[PDB]
Amino acid sequence: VLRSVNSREPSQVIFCNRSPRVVLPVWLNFDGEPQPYPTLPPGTGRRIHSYRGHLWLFRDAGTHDGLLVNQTELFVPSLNVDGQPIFANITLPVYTLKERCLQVVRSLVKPENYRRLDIVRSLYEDLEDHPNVQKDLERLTQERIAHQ
Amino acid sequence: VLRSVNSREPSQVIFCNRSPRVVLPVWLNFDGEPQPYPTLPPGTGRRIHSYRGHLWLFRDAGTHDGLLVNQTELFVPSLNVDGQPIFANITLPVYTLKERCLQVVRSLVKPENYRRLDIVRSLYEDLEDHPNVQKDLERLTQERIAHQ
Amino acid sequence: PVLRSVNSREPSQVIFCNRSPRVVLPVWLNFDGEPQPYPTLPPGTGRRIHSYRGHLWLFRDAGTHDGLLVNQTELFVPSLNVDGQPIFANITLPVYTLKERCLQVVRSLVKPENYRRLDIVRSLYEDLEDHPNVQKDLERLTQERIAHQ
Amino acid sequence: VLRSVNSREPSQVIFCNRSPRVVLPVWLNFDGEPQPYPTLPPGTGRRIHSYRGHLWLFRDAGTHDGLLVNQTELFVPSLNVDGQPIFANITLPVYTLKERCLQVVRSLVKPENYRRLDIVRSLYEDLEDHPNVQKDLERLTQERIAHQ
Amino acid sequence: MYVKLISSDGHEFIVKREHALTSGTIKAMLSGPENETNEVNFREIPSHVLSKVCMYFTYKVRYTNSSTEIPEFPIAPEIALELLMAANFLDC
Amino acid sequence: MYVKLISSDGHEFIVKREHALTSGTIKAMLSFAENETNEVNFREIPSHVLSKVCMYFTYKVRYTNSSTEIPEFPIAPEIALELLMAANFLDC
Amino acid sequence: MYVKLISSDGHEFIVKREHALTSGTIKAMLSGPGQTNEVNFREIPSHVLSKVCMYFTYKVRYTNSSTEIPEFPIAPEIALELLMAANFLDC
Amino acid sequence: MYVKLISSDGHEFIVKREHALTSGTIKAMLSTNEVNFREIPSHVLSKVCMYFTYKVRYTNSSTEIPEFPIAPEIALELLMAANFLDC
Amino acid sequence: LTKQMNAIIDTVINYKDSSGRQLSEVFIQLPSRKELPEYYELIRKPVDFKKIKERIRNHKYRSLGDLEKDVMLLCHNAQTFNLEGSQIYEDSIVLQSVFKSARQKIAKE
Amino acid sequence: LTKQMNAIIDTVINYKDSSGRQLSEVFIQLPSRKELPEYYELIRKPVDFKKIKERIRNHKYRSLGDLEKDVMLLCHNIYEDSIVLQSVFKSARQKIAKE
Amino acid sequence: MDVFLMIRRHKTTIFTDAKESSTVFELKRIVEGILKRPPDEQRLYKDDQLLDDGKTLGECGFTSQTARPQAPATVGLAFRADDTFEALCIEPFSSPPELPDVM
Amino acid sequence: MDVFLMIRRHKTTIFTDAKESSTVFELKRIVEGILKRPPDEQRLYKDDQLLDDGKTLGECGFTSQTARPQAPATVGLAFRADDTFEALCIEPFSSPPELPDVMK
Ligand SMILES: Cc1ncsc1-c1ccc([C@H](C)NC(=O)[C@@H]2C[C@@H](O)CN2C(=O)[C@@H](c2cc(O[C@@H](C)CN3CC[C@@H](N4CCN5c6cc(-c7ccccc7O)nnc6NC[C@H]5C4)C3)no2)C(C)C)cc1
Ligand SMILES: Cc1ncsc1-c1ccc([C@H](C)NC(=O)[C@@H]2C[C@@H](O)CN2C(=O)[C@@H](c2cc(O[C@@H](C)CN3CC[C@@H](N4CCN5c6cc(-c7ccccc7O)nnc6NC[C@H]5C4)C3)no2)C(C)C)cc1
Ligand SMILES: Cc1ncsc1-c1ccc([C@H](C)NC(=O)[C@@H]2C[C@@H](O)CN2C(=O)[C@@H](c2cc(O[C@@H](C)CN3CC[C@@H](N4CCN5c6cc(-c7ccccc7O)nnc6NC[C@H]5C4)C3)no2)C(C)C)cc1
Repeated sequence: VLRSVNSREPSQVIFCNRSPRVVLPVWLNFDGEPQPYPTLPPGTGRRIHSYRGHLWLFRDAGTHDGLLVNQTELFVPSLNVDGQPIFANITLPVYTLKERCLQVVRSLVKPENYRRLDIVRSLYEDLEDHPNVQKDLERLTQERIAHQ
Repeated sequence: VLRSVNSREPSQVIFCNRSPRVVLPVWLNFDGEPQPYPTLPPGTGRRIHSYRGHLWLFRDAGTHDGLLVNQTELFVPSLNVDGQPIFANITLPVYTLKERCLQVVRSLVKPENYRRLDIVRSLYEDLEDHPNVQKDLERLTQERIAHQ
Repeated sequence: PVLRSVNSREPSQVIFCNRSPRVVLPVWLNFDGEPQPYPTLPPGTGRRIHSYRGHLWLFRDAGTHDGLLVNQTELFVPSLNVDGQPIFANITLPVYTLKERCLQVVRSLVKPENYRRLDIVRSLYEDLEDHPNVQKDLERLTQERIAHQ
Repeated sequence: VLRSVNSREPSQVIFCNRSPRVVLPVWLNFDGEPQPYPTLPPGTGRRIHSYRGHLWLFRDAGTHDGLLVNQTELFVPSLNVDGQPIFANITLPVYTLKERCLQVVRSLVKPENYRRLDIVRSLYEDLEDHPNVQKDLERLTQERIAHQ
Repeated sequence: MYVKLISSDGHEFIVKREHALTSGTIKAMLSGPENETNEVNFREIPSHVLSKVCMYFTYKVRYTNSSTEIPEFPIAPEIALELLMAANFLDC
Repeated sequence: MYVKLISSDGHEFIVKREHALTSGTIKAMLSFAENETNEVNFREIPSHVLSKVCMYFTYKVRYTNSSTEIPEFPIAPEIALELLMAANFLDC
Repeated sequence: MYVKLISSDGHEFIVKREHALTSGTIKAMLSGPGQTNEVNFREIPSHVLSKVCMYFTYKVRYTNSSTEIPEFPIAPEIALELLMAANFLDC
Repeated sequence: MYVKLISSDGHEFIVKREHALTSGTIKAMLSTNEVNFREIPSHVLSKVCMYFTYKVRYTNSSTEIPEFPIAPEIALELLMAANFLDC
Repeated sequence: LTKQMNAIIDTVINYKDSSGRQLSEVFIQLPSRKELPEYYELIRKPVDFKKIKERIRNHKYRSLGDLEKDVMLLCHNAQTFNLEGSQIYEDSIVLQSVFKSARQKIAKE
Repeated sequence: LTKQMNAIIDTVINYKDSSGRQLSEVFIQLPSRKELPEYYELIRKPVDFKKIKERIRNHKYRSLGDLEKDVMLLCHNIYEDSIVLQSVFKSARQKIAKE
Repeated sequence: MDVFLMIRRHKTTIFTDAKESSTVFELKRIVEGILKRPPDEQRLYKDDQLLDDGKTLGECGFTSQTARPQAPATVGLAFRADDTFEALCIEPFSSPPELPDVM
Repeated sequence: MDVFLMIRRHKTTIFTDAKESSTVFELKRIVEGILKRPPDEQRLYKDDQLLDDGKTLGECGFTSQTARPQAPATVGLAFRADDTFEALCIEPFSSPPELPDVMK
């Protein structure tokens, strides 16, 4: 599963936030429970101490919207070669127009008022289904049981 | 001492040019001879299809000025973990004010005219010492015989 | 898809021989037919390069993006190897028009922001500014293949 | 075994002589008998009309020394693709120092005087054994029966 | 080739075929049996919306498979709801 | 059969007819349509330029369709601009 | 702490000590026995020493710093005199 | 590594091992970084090395190979040396 | 003789350099001609480290000098095909030096 | 039904376009994940036609509408052929199943 | 570098890209390809200023940073009636309803 | 392209290559590797004038057209007596016999 395996071998990493959003780095612990870490402001980049085999995930600190790291969903630092730091490039994905619209509506209207918008109930349900690290982790497991 | 390693295991890489300059990626061959590759325009990124253990180096295609990849001088892709691509972040280093000035003077004055500048003799030599991949490779070897 | 490589699955050994005075940029057309830059050949060099048959290539001055020739034509497509013999791509200067050749030299001497300082016609200025380009030339080559068809 | 094949399909070819020597193109006929053709001066190239499957061979017109075409000993034009011509690049091989010396001695001393050189008897025989298309064809056959 | 999307108010939008196909609904309407005809009419989508729907096609096509940073696809509050509606109908 | 090209400063250049025809402008001027004209006069082209324009005709004629290797046609900086002008006018 | 660098024409430049120490030659002049806050450059004009400070600002800021650094610009008009000044200082 | 070939007149020639091995007779003798040739003078053994340099460099070179020059004055003695060496 | 021939060939294969990496890993199995057609156009007599274990069981090598003649042939075949200074070139230089010390320990001690 | 199912699947495979080239080899055998990890990360239910000939012998497809459901699945999983094949399967089933 | 454009005449709007280095004429040819009217029957405007066929989009003022895919720059189009050209007329897109109370 | 060189101190002659681009110092290091004497104990001469450790072989004069594998360019070497770095000594090669009348 999404194990984040104990290594004891340090892996220097550079978290580079090239999204327009505030980024929440999320480290999966050894039990595989998401752990929130300090947020990266848009257009910032810092050297962070992680360990080899440790599994990370990144998200919009506010909306919990899904981001990408090196054009994929999970980042696992390789063992450093000759001390060279690994690079985690965090970016927006190309959201579907729908999901993107939901994002904007959700950002403008209080959740208790979703009910007041003159839209179809199905859209209201889609608004109510806020993005979520755990839901997405469950999906990523079934995508690994499907590669089996 | 300083060469690619024949591996036969593919490693997808992302060359990201975050310098203001046109970047010349330079692949060290197995014999360890620098090999010029297609240039990256400033602010561009490409997926590259390299191999495990292959050693790369980046430079200003024009001036042959030294650049950095992941805040170091050499890039060697790790084997991909879960199909996730490695990222090579290419940037300007913080050049010394002197070296930076040399760069600008060298870019404005034809090399045969360095002689016409009303400057100190030492500077004439410094302007003449154009940056060079091979000189830098020789230096990097002695820096690797000094760390063993 | 008109000018594109073909997924042959059959490897072809090729020898890129640069007999031009220029640094040569080999350009492989992919299956979609999008130009893919490959490592440059210094003048007077030759290399054996692993390729596949039906693959379509194209060569240019790595610096100026000026047009070159391979086996006295514009495109090179490797034949299936016969008895292991490596096929040969001989890359040379074409005979440029006097105009295009002059443009090349002027372009190489004058910074693009100074093209404006030359006491020449505006049309010539536009021609200088127009820099040769793989894509423009690919578009032209297709119309030259729909004109033969 | 080593012969042209009657084909009916034309294959335009470019004979490029990048040897310092005058080159004798040698077409193997259908019965597989060497046929001398017009010589190429050093540093010249000609477009020649040949056919698919036709087998060619190149040599120093003067000495009958062995040459190479596209880094091999035989040239057989493939079917033309889109009318573009196939290219036959004719070059010196890397002769053994011995064979190369023989070449020079043979070129300076009349064959009747090989006997006057203060050399080993074996060398006299080697000097007298002038290179020859037919001897080389016999060798090339045994090298193709050894690959089967 | 290009394709013509026509808004309720009757604006015509000429966009590349491939750009339009980003929409499953449009893909269906065009690929459904001249055949694959140029025009498609949206009686319930106004121009200020269908204009922006195209702008998304432009965006999606361009920035999908872009290796470094992608920029935010902006949506003004005033248009957000109607776009969400249009977006869902289109499947884009 | 040869042709006479005359520069502004009044130098005469005798070059083969076929060599000259490499210039569309010259071809036009040569080709009263009962018989051929030997002279053509260039009011605005000096000798040091028209001389080099001929040298190109020599080059083009010789190396067009030559198989193994062609050499780059050299142009000195001092002549480059005026030649470019002349080149464009001539269509060579 | 702020240090005072004084140009030939007599402009005063107040810059942080840490920013200034980027110049090895200034480090020497300050860490030496002397008799400090001030250092005087009789051969460096203001339009140059001004830009030398701007470099200190730049160097200090964009070092120990990771994802992207911008080009330190130098206009042709100043390039030569700056190169001189740059050499005379450690960088 | 490198290998030392010593001419009759006693000149020393230090050449890469792999360069030297181009000679079957040297290959045999090294099968030891020294070999002594009592019957080969320097002006010959010097040129024999130059051939090793040439052969090693130009073997498997696709574009073009240049003729390995031999002056008349040296031709016969080189032919002798060549045959003895098996180069 | 077969016990001695296995001790020499297994020592050369199992041999790791002073960074812990096994050198014989690339020489264990020659590639297919479809994979690499150049090796089989240049190399005259292609042989690997499993084709030597094959000929140790079939008893084709009559002495310890016939086993050596074909370990030098592949190590020299490899050296020719590869670039000088390449990873694979200098290990066939070491695999000849580790075979010449492995035969010298087993055959006379 | 098995004779009819083979006639439809073999016609789609044997089908050559108007330049003489066979379209099916790029669907006859799926690649390995080692070769192309991107298809097995992006495509949910990978199936080739050799896996369709396998399921015609094992009798997993109960009707000619169940054979079609998984030929549309791989063709939906050359741009035009993914479609030409769908268009040559929809004309091949329409000739065998009703004539 | 790429520039993203809306070429708009009346109630027609064409979405297309072009290079900074490409020319006003090349753009007229693209329009010809779609609306079947030659470059000599077209006038292309950037805002209210007429664009010469010979200038590069770059020189006209269009840049990658102001002609982004999701914020395309608008090139105005006018066709010719006989001896005279129609006025540049770009019929505006529909207005959105007043912002619903929650937002 | 590379440059092909013969370094000939006294009786000794070393056959070696280097890059057109590379440095006189890197060459001294190769000599160190073979003759076991560091770069500060050797001074290398082209003809009668010494080449500085810092120069590119190109700037010294060595190119493809003068330093070919079959016509290596000859670089002079001087070794150090503790008191003085010894003056450049090169030992001439054996002469070839007068051209036999048979080859005229
Ligand atoms: C500024 C900023 N901005 C944006 S984000 C950010 C930022 C990012 C990071 C940090 C901080 C500083 N960094 C982190 O949070 C990093 C990152 C991510 O990687 C988790 N992590 C951590 O630090 C965890 C962590 C640390 C650790 O270190 C062990 C490998 C090394 N330890 C010694 C010993 C070993 N193990 C040895 C056997 N041992 C056991 C042995 C046995 C046993 C053995 C034999 C026989 C019988 C036995 O029972 N049994 N049990 C054992 N259990 C323990 C185990 C320990 C561990 N690894 O992970 C921390 C948070 C948990 C700050 C800002
Ligand atoms: C657009 C753009 N913009 C900015 S950059 C860029 C760009 C990016 C990429 C490219 C192009 C497409 N890509 C590249 O240029 C990449 C990048 C960089 O990494 C070099 N490279 C290359 O392609 C080299 C290359 C290719 C290769 O492929 C082998 C791994 C696959 N080979 C099968 C066989 C196996 N080896 C197996 C043992 N084998 C030998 C075996 C033996 C032997 C064994 C047993 C017993 C006895 C024996 O002797 N001996 N010798 C052997 N040697 C061969 C070896 C083969 C590996 N690896 O590297 C090319 C250039 C060389 C373009 C632009
Ligand atoms: C030093 C130097 N200096 C100057 S130049 C140079 C130099 C030059 C070259 C190189 C290197 C060594 N050489 C190259 O770069 C060469 C050159 C030129 O020839 C292209 N090329 C390449 O490497 C490309 C390349 C590789 C490839 O191999 C295919 C046959 C096979 N692969 C790809 C296409 C996949 N297909 C796999 C099924 N796949 C699908 C299957 C299915 C499917 C569905 C249902 C059922 C069954 C099925 O199979 N469905 N969809 C599929 N999608 C498409 C298809 C793709 C496998 N051909 O070209 C590389 C770069 C692309 C080094 C230095």
